[PDB]
Amino acid sequence: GCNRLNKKCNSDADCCRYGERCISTGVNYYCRPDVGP
Repeated sequence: GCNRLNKKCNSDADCCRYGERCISTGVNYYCRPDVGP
């Protein structure tokens, strides 16, 4: 239950750490989906 995906994050802490995580989309870090469970 997390949906801050495709938003820019300063860190993992800006979004969920499970299901979401900050990956680099090139220039900036966005919260990208992780499979989670």
